[PDB]
Amino acid sequence: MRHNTAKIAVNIAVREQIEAGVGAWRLVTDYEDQSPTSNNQVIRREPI
Amino acid sequence: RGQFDVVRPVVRKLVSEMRQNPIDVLYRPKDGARPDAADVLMGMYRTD
Repeated sequence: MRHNTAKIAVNIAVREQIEAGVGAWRLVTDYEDQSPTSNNQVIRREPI
Repeated sequence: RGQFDVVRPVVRKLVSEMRQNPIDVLYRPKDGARPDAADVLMGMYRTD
């Protein structure tokens, strides 16, 4: 979550919650070595 | 043709506030990495 896609997701969800009454985000699965983990598979928070 | 042109003191005021409070590169370290990697990257960012 070091990448901005996680922090942008919080800022989108709070705006739509007040404004439209709805909002959401996804958790996605991918292969990432730029963010190192055990066996280099990570999950990230992608906004809707 | 005459104009008050009231948009400008509002725009120019907010411009002054963001310049005196700048947002620039810093680097704080991530998990799984050395804590002194911050000044390594900034060392060559500040010079160029």
